[PDB]
Amino acid sequence: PPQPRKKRPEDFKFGKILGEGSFSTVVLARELATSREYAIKILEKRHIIKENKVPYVTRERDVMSRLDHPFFVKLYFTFQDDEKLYFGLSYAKNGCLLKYIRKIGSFDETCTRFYTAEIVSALEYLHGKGIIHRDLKPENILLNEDMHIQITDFGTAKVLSPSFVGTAQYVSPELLTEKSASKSSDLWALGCIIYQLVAGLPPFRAGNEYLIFQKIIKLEYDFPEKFFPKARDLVEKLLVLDATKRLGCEEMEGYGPLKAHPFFESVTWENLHQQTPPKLT
Ligand SMILES: *CCC(=O)NCCNc1cc(NCCS)ncn1
Repeated sequence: PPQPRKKRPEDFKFGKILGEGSFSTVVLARELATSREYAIKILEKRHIIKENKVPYVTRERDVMSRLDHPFFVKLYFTFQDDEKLYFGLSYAKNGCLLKYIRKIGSFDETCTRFYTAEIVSALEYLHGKGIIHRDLKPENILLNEDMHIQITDFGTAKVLSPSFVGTAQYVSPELLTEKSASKSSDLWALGCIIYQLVAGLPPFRAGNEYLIFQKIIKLEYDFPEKFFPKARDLVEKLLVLDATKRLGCEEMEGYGPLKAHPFFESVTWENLHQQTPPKLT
């Protein structure tokens, strides 16, 4: 099998900086021959080698190549010169989910339901292929032109075959105690997102990381008075201190029961990406 010609920087007309990470820079670029917009992640090798992020960059590449699903950002090509690596990723036109959370204050019942469903749909794929995100957050969940989700950031994800702490607010308690992450770590992260979509804020917030960590292990959060009752129950079955008792985990017998939850009564899981996402309040 012959892969398309190995690309090079000159093949593009670079545009605005979409995002700036710690080890990389993401710039919108247009391919010259095709006139296609790709978001090229640009990483400096010398800075990668010194910071020991060689595994992290490799893992990000390997995972995003393997994913073949609409709710996940596609890696179209990899190329490099002397000092830099270039990652040809898809361009999420609308931006962060967090962006749209802040913009509208909080999602209503239909909007939450729909976008919750898409994350579940995508998680079932990711965990089905034996990968654990470990850093799932509204910032990582991106939205394309038609306003569907496209989950990104897989450098820190864990691939299973038979050591890292994520963003403080969406961290599961078993990471802070046992140093061992599972599929259900993401399902904890899922519950926080469901809460955040309804409340407008994640469940655990404080002045610093330590106090946030403190509240998580103690399970210190509570619901507003208007919080959707069927969404509340789902969160309750997802934000559990014991990872084996979390709705959706292997001990809770896969994703079937999670999808079955009353909160997803009207949702047709058939073809969500072909469906039309609700407008945001
Ligand atoms: C929340 C911050 C933000 O807006 N980041 C830029 C996201 N836009 C974007 C991302 C990508 N790929 C993500 C690779 S890390 N492509 C196109 N636009």
